[PDB]
Amino acid sequence: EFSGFLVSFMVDARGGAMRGCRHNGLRIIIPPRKCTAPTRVTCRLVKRHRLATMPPMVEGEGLASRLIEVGPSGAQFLGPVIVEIPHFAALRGKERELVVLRSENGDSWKEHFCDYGMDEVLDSPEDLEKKRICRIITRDFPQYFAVVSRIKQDSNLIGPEGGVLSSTVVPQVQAVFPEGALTKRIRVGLQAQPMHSELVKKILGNKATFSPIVTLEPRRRKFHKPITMTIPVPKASGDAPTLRLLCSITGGTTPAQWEDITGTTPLTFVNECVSFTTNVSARFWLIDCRQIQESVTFASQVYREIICVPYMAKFVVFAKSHDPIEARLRCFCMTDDKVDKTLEQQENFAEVARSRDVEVLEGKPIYVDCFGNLVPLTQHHIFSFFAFKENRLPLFVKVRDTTQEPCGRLSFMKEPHQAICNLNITLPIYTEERLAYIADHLGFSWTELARELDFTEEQIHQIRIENPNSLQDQSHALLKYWLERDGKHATDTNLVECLTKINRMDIVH
Repeated sequence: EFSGFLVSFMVDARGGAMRGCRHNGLRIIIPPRKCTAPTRVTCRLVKRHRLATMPPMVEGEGLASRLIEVGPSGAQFLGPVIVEIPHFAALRGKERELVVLRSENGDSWKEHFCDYGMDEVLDSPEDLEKKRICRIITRDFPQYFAVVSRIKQDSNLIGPEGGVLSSTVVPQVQAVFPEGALTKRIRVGLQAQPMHSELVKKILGNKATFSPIVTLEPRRRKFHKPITMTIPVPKASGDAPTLRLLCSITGGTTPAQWEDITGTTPLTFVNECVSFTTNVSARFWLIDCRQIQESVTFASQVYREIICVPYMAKFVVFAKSHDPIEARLRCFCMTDDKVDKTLEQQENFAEVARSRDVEVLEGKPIYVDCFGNLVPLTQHHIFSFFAFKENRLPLFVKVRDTTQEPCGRLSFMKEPHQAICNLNITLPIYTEERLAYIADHLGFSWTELARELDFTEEQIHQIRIENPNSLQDQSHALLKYWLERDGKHATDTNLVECLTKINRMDIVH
């Protein structure tokens, strides 16, 4: 449900500060004279992958950190206090920003704002960015804080008088609201997500280039007068027959659907920018490509990739030497936030490698290959990365040449090209009727057990097909395959470990 209490200490008028007990970056500072009575200040991270109500997020957004509970919820202070949270969003310079949300009662969410003599030292903006620490400044504690990664959003309150909304990240991007466009003062938002040639070229080659993706929020609203958009033309483009304007009008949490609206939208060219009008808030995107009939196809392939939130994660590899020739690897890709007990849950294994923080995309596949003096027993080896989740890949390997040290090299790749990261690894070295009873008590536990025993999902389906509509039949089949697959190394201690891990303590007896 929750992490352990990371921070918990008493504070009064004298103030106080304490760092979390797991990730050292986590820190809370209560300056002097911010309260007049003793107060127990606490902090925990919500470990559940979700609570009853998550912050509402749209395409291109994601939690930079697990939900933060700073207690006592409802506490107020005579002045701003400081809450520092390690995050794991890749911000790509100024392209993305963190936005802090809060929930008073755990039910609904809103954006957090707060206008603003101790021996504590605060990092400079640069230091914070370097260490990826989010500094939340607040005068009170909600039930929950959420830190959200999104494309930088410039916003302003615009009314009937009109106004102009300018991108701070791509200063040429612009939306001008004439007088009469709105009949009320409304907060409008503008985002511009730049392209990175490298990734586009890796998706499309030279078949197309793009402008920034320009999003006007709130999406899917009608204006009473035409809004005038300005967007820079794609890389090396300009006024050319290959230039097309795409628009997606979808709203809320539904996926973008790009459409070519060039034929119904007059375009004005000025200072290598394109200008045009729209009667609705939407997403706009300029594409320059050779085959203009493929515009949307090209745009959709790219979009599906670049909308995924980029996270900073680590690859960590664990190894056990099953016997003289065979060893077992467990590869993990995770946000190193110290909440999951994963890196301590690998009893029987040694850690053999650990990467630096590297950027990986939310939801995307990772392919793993093994070179040198280790060889996978095998199709491809694939798992996916999800932030704040245990992402795990078992690999059974063999020593290629026993006359050499049992070592090799693992590569982790975005596709089956420069790898996400490479890891050198060296291995640690190698020195029936009751299974029935156990099968008889697994029930729905058998699929979880299998996963803990390093069986693939394909193998799980396989056991089901061979043992239709019977938890018991499937349970027997699993353990029988286990005993075959593993032979001698399949003792009770292993089983007991996994059983305990899948909350079947009852069977341990």
